[PDB]
Amino acid sequence: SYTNSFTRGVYYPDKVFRSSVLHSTQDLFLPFFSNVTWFHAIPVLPFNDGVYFASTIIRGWIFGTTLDSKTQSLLIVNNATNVVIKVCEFQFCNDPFLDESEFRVYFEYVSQPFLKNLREFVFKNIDGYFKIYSKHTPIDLPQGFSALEPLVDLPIGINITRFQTLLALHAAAYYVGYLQPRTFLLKYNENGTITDAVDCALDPLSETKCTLKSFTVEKGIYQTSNFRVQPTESIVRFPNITNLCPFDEVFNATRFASVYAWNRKRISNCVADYSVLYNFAPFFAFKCYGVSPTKLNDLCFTNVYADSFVIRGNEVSQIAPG
Amino acid sequence: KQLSSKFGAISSVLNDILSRLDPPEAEVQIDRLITGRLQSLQTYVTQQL
Amino acid sequence: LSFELLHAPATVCGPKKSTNLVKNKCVNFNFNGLTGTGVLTESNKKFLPFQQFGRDIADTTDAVRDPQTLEILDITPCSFGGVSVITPGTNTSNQVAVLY
Amino acid sequence: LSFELLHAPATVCGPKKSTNLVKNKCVNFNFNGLTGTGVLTESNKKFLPFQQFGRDIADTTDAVRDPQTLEILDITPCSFGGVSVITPGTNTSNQVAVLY
Amino acid sequence: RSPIEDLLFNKVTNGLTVLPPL
Repeated sequence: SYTNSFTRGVYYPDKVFRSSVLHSTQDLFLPFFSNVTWFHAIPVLPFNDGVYFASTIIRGWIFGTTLDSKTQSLLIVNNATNVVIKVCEFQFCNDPFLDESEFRVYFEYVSQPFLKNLREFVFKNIDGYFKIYSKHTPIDLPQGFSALEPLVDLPIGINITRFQTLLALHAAAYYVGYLQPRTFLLKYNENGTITDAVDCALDPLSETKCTLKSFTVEKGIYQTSNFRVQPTESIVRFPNITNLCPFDEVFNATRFASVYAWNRKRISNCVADYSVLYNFAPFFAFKCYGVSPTKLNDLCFTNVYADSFVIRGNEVSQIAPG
Repeated sequence: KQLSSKFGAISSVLNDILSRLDPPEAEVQIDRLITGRLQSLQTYVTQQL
Repeated sequence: LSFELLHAPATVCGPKKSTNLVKNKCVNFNFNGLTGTGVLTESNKKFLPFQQFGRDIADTTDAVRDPQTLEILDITPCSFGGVSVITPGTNTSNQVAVLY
Repeated sequence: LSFELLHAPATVCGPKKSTNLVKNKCVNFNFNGLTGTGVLTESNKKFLPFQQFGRDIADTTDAVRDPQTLEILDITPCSFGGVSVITPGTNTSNQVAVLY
Repeated sequence: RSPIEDLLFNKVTNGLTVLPPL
């Protein structure tokens, strides 16, 4: 079952305040007019960006990377008294559920509970942090616009890969949305509240509003962006040559030369194989100028020059441009 | 014709630079190329105006 | 390891799998480390049997001889331009016109 | 004492000192890492509990809320402006007038 | 001021310093 989200999913990007001005931010925001995975189960969802949650009873959130004791994982349990946030290498069941005095699932942080109204929760994971956004708006999603006030931050530092939600045992339904990186345009009110927003990659009226930084636009002609057609595939073509360039001869040798009479080996008309460099010996410094010492398998060029000599330890840094 | 100028960088072809060099160094190389081409564009805009 | 990127036929680099050509569906490509964005097609240009790649006025790439089979290929950027929105006033209507 | 760096976001920071309040006099203040120069005046604005500091059209700091007390403080820079001299010819007189 | 010029005037609405006109 699928359900389209009309206009919800707007949260404050930072703690900065603005009054009756228009500001444009580039963060992981929820695009308008997009389907969300509405569920009526009584599974598990992979995560890339956005654990945007909305439901109308339910409690509990499970995070982590592999949901085992091998790595760290996050646990959230809410009840009528407080909220516990415990991070450890805690083992999780495949379909855990609560009862409300026993734990049937098998640093701390205690704050206020997060409690017909509509509970909307937006989660984010960037810069090694964990931002929580929540707003309870009383009332299919209702027709209206409201902001998502932020909450306290939980510094963890681990990655998050796949999450799972709990069930309440006394059953309910909830919305799950995903975020994409794009640019929005928020309008702060005179008191510092978000009352309206317009997109920038939607219907080109919204793109004109994005590029003009205004809501009301007069008639005329406006240039917003380019019309560069996005590529559909990648085409790479290389010559039918496979000769395995003599890099073993310039590395695995008994004696190369001295430093006053260094040799000059010329290697050409073959294809390089730079994966054998790390398989020979651990490197000392391996700093590089001009070229990446990681992306040496995509560019192509000609007429290398290889010179070999020996340096007495402390003057390797002298082997450098100038 | 200002596109073929190296602007003191490694090479004029931008895609080869971006496919040859790690971002850290590529940061200063792209910085040099942007400031050179931006100076050229500013001169062109001033002359056109 | 001394490298150079002079305007010369390129020889030495790492292995990547070749991909079949496309026509009239413009993508981003790469040949002899001369990667870029554009579509390829057969060309009427004739090459003397010592040249590998051609050029044009803007000192860019126009023709590449693929060493797979000794034939002539064309390098051309595909359809591009600026997009403009032909719209009335905000408190008049909502539908807009898109001009390329 | 063993230290590990370049592996986790920094959270064990050293102690930071604090100073006394100032009013109606521009100083080189520093509020929770936000530095600047300006006076400290009583503000008539109203904030939200998650807001730290305000801003304006000109992308400059205008209102700063101290963490010690819930009341907010406005920021207005020092009285700056050009200085001009009003003088007659040196062959005629010698006196000058100062214009701000 | 004349009514026409008054109506026209009413219709028409760091480190940076703007000097006042003479």
